[PDB]
Amino acid sequence: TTALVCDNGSGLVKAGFAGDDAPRAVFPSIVGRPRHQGVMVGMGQKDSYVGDEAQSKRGILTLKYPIEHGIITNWDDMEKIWHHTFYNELRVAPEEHPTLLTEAPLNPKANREKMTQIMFETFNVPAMYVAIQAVLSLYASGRTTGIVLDSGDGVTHNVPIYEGYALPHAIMRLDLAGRDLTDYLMKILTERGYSFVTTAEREIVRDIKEKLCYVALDFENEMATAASSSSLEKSYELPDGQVITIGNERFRCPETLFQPSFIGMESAGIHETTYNSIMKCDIDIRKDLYANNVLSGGTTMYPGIADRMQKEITALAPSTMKIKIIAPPERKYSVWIGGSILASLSTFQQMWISKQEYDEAGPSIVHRKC
Amino acid sequence: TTALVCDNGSGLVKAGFAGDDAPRAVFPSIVGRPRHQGVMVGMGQKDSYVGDEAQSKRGILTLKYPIEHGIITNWDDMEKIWHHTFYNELRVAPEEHPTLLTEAPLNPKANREKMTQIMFETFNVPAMYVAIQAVLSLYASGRTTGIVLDSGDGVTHNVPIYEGYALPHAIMRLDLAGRDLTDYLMKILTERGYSFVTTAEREIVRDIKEKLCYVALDFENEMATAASSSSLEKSYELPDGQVITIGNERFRCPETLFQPSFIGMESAGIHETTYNSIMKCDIDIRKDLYANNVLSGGTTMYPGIADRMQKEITALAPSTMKIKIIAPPERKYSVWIGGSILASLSTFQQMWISKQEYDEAGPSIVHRKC
Amino acid sequence: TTALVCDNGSGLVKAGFAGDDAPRAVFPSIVGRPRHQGVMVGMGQKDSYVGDEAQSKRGILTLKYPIEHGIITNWDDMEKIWHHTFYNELRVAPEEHPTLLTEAPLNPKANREKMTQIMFETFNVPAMYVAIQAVLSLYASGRTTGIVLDSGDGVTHNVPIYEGYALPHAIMRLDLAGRDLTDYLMKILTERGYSFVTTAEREIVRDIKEKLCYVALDFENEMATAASSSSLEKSYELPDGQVITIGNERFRCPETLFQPSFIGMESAGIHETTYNSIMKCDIDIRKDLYANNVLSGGTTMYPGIADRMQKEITALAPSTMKIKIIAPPERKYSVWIGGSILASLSTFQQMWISKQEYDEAGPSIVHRKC
Amino acid sequence: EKYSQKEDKYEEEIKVLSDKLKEAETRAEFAERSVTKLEKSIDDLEDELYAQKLKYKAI
Amino acid sequence: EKYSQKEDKYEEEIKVLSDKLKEAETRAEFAERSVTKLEKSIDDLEDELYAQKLKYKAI
Ligand SMILES: Nc1ncnc2c1ncn2[C@@H]1O[C@H](COP(=O)(O)OP(=O)(O)O)[C@@H](O)[C@H]1O
Ligand SMILES: Nc1ncnc2c1ncn2[C@@H]1O[C@H](COP(=O)(O)OP(=O)(O)O)[C@@H](O)[C@H]1O
Ligand SMILES: Nc1ncnc2c1ncn2[C@@H]1O[C@H](COP(=O)(O)OP(=O)(O)O)[C@@H](O)[C@H]1O
Repeated sequence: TTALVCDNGSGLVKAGFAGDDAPRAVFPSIVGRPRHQGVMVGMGQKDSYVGDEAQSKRGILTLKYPIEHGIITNWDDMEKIWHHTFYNELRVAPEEHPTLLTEAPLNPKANREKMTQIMFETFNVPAMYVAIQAVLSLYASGRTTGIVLDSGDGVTHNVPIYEGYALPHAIMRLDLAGRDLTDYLMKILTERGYSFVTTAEREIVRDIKEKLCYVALDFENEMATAASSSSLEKSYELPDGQVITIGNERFRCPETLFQPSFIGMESAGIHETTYNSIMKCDIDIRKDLYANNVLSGGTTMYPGIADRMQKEITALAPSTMKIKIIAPPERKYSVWIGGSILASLSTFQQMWISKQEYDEAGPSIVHRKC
Repeated sequence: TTALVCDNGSGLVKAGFAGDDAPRAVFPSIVGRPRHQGVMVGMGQKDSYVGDEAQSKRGILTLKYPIEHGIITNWDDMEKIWHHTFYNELRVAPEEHPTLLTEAPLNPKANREKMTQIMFETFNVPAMYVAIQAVLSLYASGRTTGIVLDSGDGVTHNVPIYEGYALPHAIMRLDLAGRDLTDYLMKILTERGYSFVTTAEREIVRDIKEKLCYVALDFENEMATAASSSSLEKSYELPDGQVITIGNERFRCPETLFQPSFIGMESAGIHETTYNSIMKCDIDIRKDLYANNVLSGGTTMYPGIADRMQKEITALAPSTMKIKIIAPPERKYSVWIGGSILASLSTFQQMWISKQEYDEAGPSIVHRKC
Repeated sequence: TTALVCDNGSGLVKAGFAGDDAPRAVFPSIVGRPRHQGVMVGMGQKDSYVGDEAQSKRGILTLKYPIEHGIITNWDDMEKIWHHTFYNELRVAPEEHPTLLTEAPLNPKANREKMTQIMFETFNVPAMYVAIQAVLSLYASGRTTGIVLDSGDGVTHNVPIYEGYALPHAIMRLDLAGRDLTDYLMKILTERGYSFVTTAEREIVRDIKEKLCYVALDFENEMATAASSSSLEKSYELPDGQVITIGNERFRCPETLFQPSFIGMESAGIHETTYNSIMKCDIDIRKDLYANNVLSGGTTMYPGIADRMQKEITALAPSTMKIKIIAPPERKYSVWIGGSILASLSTFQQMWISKQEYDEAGPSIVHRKC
Repeated sequence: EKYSQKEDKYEEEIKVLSDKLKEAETRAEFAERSVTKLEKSIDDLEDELYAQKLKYKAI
Repeated sequence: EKYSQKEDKYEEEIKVLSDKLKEAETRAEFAERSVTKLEKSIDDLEDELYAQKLKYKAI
């Protein structure tokens, strides 16, 4: 029987069937609840909307993401989202499909334990499994060696792999991603007069970020140029008219990935954490790591991020080794694509956590062997 | 058992049975008392006349409205009017029918408390309910989303609704309506020589207003045109002969709705308060509010009011939105029509305020739950 | 040569000389223009009245605040107010005094640019400077560490300071203040019968708010108590007689600061935003932030606001740290007091923006270095 | 009117004094609950230290 | 007359509530020093218990 792949992430649910080429369902990981009164007797008021139905009733709801930084912090809402994904989007019975869930590295054990307990109890899946997003991204890239930088909506992390062997001591997890860039942009837009405070307005600002922002190859003279002329200004149109124009914000927003001090964080930029995770590996494999930087996730989709990353890592690394940033055009779905590939492998069909194994060993089976 | 709908209003009582298409009884909400002597012994002098009986004998009576600005300010007269409505117009027994009264938003609590106390005590209705006029108007318009501008005889108010959710912080209530226009016309007709000071003469002027007045699309050039030629002059015949002719008064009277400074008020015109109530709503729903302006009430019946409204709001809103003024031809009875629809819904039969709930909770039950 | 301190604010201008203990001039930041006709030939009709002269001719004027939410939205009226402040209230020549203006954090750049351009051009100040109201409030409190809560007439904002270092990523700005409470009270008073719609009537309602309103320690049982007895009712006398009495409105008005949903806002109460701004700072300084909550501004003057704030933050924070709310008895002028202390410092005399620097760098010098 | 304003300042003092009275009463009750908690905790600590003393003197 | 009697009632409420605030704050601070010494006792108990754990892990 076929299996399900359910890459959760903190900003977008991506589900589908093991074997396909792309996720069948892609919708926001949002649960909305009404704020206002409700006066039309007989309108049939739902209690809560999920997915992109909550995105269309956006104006009257207060939206909540049940996953904050890769960690599930509201389990009822996560159960609602999974129920939606299984029944309304994929239209299957979870009792007839092994499920391949996905998780970021270096996050609490209770996350996986509760995940597998929820699956086996309130969905009665025949089997399940929890992979690491970076490994699946490597599968999708068609490699067995490289340092993959995954940057979604909640968490950025590097995982260096060599010949299919992981270097767990060199895994470096950073905690700024798309959502912190959205918040920084909401803050920077105030200095032009635009004010976005609501959750719905946060979605509007996320769309502005996805449409107008880009990474500057050289931040300082780009700033000077934006101050000199006005050729960098684009115009966006809110969903009530009200055209707005932004200038240097376009590249001041994603620059936070390379200077996390803009949001008051002490960490280093993604280029420097990548270089550090490389230099934490054995001296023999880093020459091959330098040439297999695999970008993944949505936050790595800005125009000009590959060139800036290559420039920075080249300036850091020795002047001989060949830096090579691999950025596929569909890198936003690499985790799901690799998950489908993995779940389709014949030799993988022994790694599932059968229901009987759980019935014996409790929820703690998940990190014991799998 | 069928239910009654009793849209009260401050200038006209519209009553009927829940399920009909139009109110069964429509008469003025007025109470007259004789002022003169009375000499013919045995003529059978009544103490007071109500409804449109007081309208035909108005030559010898002094007329009084028991509702000033949506607020009932004479509870004995209002009890007389309700007694008339039940026994002489509808010819039913109030002890056998739930009654759906109606009220304007943002008016004192004692109004609804006294309404329900009067009903339950001096009429012994089995149950009752007090709705909001704008919600019922939206029911009758066949929508669940829109900003409805209701304008009757006493009060003008906007209520924005979205997907059946009210935005009670954006409700705006204005206190000029048909009656203030009637008074302004009584004051403007003096500058041609005609003098109406009596209450009966106020009724005559109300009829002049309902027959000869219209809203000018462009006030200034219309003024200049009326000054240039004399093609705008119509003639009216009072009920004793004495033809009168009015000129620019025809459009100077309803223009007060768009320039409330003419009667010395500080507010903004109905177009501007509509735009403000829209701009007080969440940025996502106002594009759908812009295209569902639902006019209601008698004061919105002037010829050319929809076009002036659309011109003004279009000039105020962004140049991309589609402003649509929805003005049905029967918009004078939308509140009653919607009230009948509402009282006919099967899911509504649990929202009544039963006699027993009142007996347990006092008159405060009305707003406390319902 | 002495310097001037000109804390503008959206509701009250407070000006004076650097070095005093209290502002010399405190008047409403308002500009009135006559509505009505004007008949007595020779009365010397002024075009517009400013300050508290517009407050005594209030009955015939239409008042306008030139500052909406900390942002100057009418630059001609703001220039009128500044001209008044300099010449008729302080009675000085602006060409002989550096000027210390004040601004709220996180508001557009054009505000400060236009402010400094106005000063240097149409007043020819020798130098100027634009401070942040929270820093000055801390100066006046006699501290170098704390999280202030400044809440004036237009904007409420927290700024956490430690050892004289600001945490700009933890600054949280909120947009409900005295004016939104005044409007909410104007709305809540209608449900008891009283109707205030004019701008003058808004001033009357502001005075009612300043005299009769307080913050309930526990909102729910306070509500139940006001419903049970009638010992919470006070009486107020409008300036024509006409005594009015209010009950639970007294504490329902300022409760909006703790439940901003009453006016249809999605934000959190001031206690929750204070706690969030604390929890956004480094784990080492927040124990010292918990014990230095500095209240400032007029809107923090309600009776019982410090007690409610302490109760709420205590319920939110861990059960070991000591919550101290520092509410001085003169907290309404802390920004001005701190501004005078700052402008009087010897080591500050190098931070002024001399006129020559502006002549060289344009109005952009302001946020460039100062 | 002088009597009026004196009565007003009086009722102002009354209101603020009663507010701080209720706050302080809740504070006192919470402090007493805290005393109870500390008695319980010192009891548990005594028990555990005594058990460890028993074992140590035994060995 | 009503102002005189209302001001007298306000005065007696002032006095009673003032003395009550006095006694309440005193009993509060005294119970709080009690709390303080109980916390210090918790500290001493935990330290001596740690010492006994040390002796047990040694022998
Ligand atoms: N074209 C784009 N350009 C820049 N950023 C994008 C783009 N598309 C998505 N993003 C960012 O990526 C985030 C979603 O990425 P995704 O890979 O779905 O994260 P997750 O896997 O955690 O759901 C969004 O928050 C958005 O800010
Ligand atoms: N055809 C018309 N043209 C202009 N005004 C009208 C017309 N018909 C009624 N009116 C005005 O509408 C008012 C009555 O409207 P209505 O909706 O019945 O008010 P209410 O709901 O308060 O009873 C009258 O005061 C009258 O001036
Ligand atoms: N004693 C008081 N009690 C409650 N509110 C007050 C009091 N005094 C002033 N206010 C409110 O504070 C506002 C003015 O505060 P202020 O600090 O002057 O604002 P700004 O700093 O913006 O000028 C007014 O809108 C008023 O509603």
